[PDB]
Amino acid sequence: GEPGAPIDYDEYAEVAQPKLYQRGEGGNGMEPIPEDYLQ
Amino acid sequence: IVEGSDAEIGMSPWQVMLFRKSPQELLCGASLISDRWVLTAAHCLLYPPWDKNFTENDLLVRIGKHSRTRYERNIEKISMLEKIYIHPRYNWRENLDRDIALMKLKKPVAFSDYIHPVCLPDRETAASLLQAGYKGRVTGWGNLKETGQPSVLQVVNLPIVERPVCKDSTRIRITDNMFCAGYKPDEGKRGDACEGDSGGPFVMKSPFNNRWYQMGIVSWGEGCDRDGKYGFYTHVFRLKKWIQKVIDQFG
Amino acid sequence: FGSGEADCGLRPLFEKKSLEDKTERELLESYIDG
Ligand SMILES: *[C@@H]1O[C@H](CO)[C@@H](O)[C@H](O)[C@H]1NC(C)=O
Ligand code: NA
Repeated sequence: GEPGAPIDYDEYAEVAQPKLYQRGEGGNGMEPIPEDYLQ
Repeated sequence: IVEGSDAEIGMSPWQVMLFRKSPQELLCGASLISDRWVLTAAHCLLYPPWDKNFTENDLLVRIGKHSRTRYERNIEKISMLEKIYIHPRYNWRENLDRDIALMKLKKPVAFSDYIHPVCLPDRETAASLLQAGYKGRVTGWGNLKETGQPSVLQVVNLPIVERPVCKDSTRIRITDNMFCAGYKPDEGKRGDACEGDSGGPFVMKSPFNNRWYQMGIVSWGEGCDRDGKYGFYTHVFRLKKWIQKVIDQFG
Repeated sequence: FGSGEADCGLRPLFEKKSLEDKTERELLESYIDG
């Protein structure tokens, strides 16, 4: 029941790894969209 | 999404697919917050460790989608980017602090039964909902497991985790601009976001006004669906002041 | 632009029709610090 996130505004060796593909998986099986959009 | 299920039609009308023009690829999840403003993670457009740096002309946004792969004509719509706004204090070097970016579309998107924006939380709504144990909803087309890819959009409900538990779960420095979510081993159930889901929305339904608010952005994790590890989400509400400075200046 | 657009968070195929999705009950029923 504790606040998992503070309720204020951001008045302004180990690296986090984003949940982002790295080995080209985002192109698997993708059906080509109309060429008019590709410009 | 690990341990999710198939989304229902129109269950997530704010889900956007950030899409690479050439090669045609899925880049990231994203969320629709207005007629021409899409929220995503900053590392989807700028991640130097992997030499990622996309400009507005490289990318498109596909709104209203369900299938990951099929071009869904007459239902999905595809918009172009006018400008990208990455948080000025986004730090990719250590812990993806302020992992957030905005994309303004060239032309306002037409809403439908499958294209609809999500709300951003006010101080009152955020305070009552961002509490450990309360469950939000994560959506994406990413990996179904860490150790392959769904045919349609995936949804999983995950609980907010206490900050002390998030801090102790990893050696990486946690900041106040992120929270973590997922089940503990004692809780039995499973679920997580995974690579390909980042930039997508963590949303919560308000018991006050029946609206959906986006509380988080899929940012990072250590593997997917690991006992004692949790996925980390950009804390949208802490950054909401910046989000508004961009939509009021350049709106 | 505070919380967003006037119609935000209300889905055409659910809230605008008074229909629930299949798992949204699980979300509401977690709103209990127990
Ligand atoms: C990303 O690319 C743009 C070119 O449009 C460049 O001006 C900018 O400095 C780059 N940012 C990096 C490499 O961090
Ligand atoms: Na886990």
